[PDB]
Formats: sequence, structure tokens, C-alpha cells
Amino acid sequence: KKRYDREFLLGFQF
Amino acid sequence: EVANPEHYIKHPLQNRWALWFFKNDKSKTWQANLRLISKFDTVEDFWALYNHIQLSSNLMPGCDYSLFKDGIEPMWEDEKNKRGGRWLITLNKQQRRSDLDRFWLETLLCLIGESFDDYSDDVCGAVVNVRAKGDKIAIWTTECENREAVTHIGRVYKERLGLPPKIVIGYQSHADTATTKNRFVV
Ligand SMILES: Nc1nc2c(c(=O)[nH]1)[n+](Cc1cccc(Cl)c1)cn2[C@@H]1O[C@H](CNc2c(O)c(=O)c2=O)[C@@H](O)[C@H]1O
Repeated sequence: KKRYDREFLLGFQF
Repeated sequence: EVANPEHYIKHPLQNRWALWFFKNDKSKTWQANLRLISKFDTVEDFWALYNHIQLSSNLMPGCDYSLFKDGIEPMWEDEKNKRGGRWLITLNKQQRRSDLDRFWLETLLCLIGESFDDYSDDVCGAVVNVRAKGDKIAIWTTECENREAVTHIGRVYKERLGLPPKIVIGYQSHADTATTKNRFVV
């Protein structure tokens, strides 16, 4: 149900 | 009237995840070298933990990171691991400098982002082994006789890592491992 794109995840790293 | 949740909530993951650490110590047992680090269930807490721990390529020989769903221990004798196996990727020594950390991050993102669609309930976790003879990264599956789930996970994983089509990775059952033959290849 909760699915996330790699580029969306990588935007919260900093 | 209430505050808009998107301005303040942490972004929730589908699953809680646990990061484990294996310390290379021949005086202790395997069971006692394997220890929990911490758990997280949001994108923000995942990065809080990733950003302060060592990269795999900087670990000492014999150590492992393991990321598994809350409730599943990173050992094959666990209830959700014993009928499954793992998509195994073997890396040459030169890959340690160039691919190990990038592959392991991508692997983390596939798990926590649920990149295997409806076969994501078949995923148990992933392990990176830091070894002098060659590092290994692997995604563990709960049932090796679920052909379509295992096949889909293997294929999506291989293209997420950017592996060339000619490079073949194998899926090996934990019960056979306990020179191992591949049940599946992509
Ligand atoms: N009780 C228990 N001991 C284990 C386990 C485990 O799950 N449970 N594992 C992990 C594992 C994962 C998938 C398939 C297999 Cl066959 C084993 C390694 N050990 C112990 O370490 C030995 C080999 N382990 C390692 C490798 O292979 C490495 O690299 C490395 O380290 C095993 O024979 C056991 O004595």
C-alpha cells in the first residue's frame, strides 16, 4: 500500500 | 479545524524494519555475534540511522549488515526464512570500491520502498557480507517454491541494481545451503 520511488526516498537523505 | 498532516508528519513506511550487525569474532558464537542495532518505520528515521553508520566498504572483514522486517530474525532457521532462500550476488574484489555501497543502498531502497509490488510480502530482508575473497549482497525470500514471486523479485532487483543482462544471478534455497545449486536464475 505504501510505495515509494527511489528518487523520492533519496530526497530526504539531507 | 486541524493542521494539514503533510506539513508535519514523518513519512510512514509500509513495514517496520530492523537493522542487524554481525561482528567477526571467533571467540564468540555465530548467534552471539549477531545483534540488533535499531528499528525504524518512516523514511526520516531510516535516513537518521543510515547517515550515522559506516558504509559496508569501510567495515572490517567478516562483518555483515542485515535489514529484516520487524519480527523476522536474520537467520535461516526463522519461521519466515526456513522454507525460502536468497537471490545471491557475488562481487569481485574490485567491486568493493565501485559497487558495494551503491548496490547495498539500492537494496535498502527496494525493501523499504516496497519495490516488488504484490510480491513484497514474500520479501523477508537483505544481507550484505563484507569478505576479503569477495563481498556478497542478497535478498531473502520466505518460500522457494513460489516460482512467480521469486522470479519477479529477482528480475526487478537485477535491473534496479543496473546489472548488465549478460550477468546472471542465482537464487539458492536455505535448506540446500544447509557449492550450492541455483533453483532460479535471471
Ligand atoms: N545457526 C545459524 N548459523 C549460521 C547461519 C544461520 O542462519 N543460522 N548462517 C547464515 C546462513 C544464511 C543462509 C544460509 C545458510 Cl546455510 C546460513 C551462518 N551461520 C554460521 O556460519 C557459518 C557460515 N557463515 C558464513 C558464510 O558463508 C560467510 O561468509 C559467513 O560468515 C555457517 O556454517 C554457520 O556455522
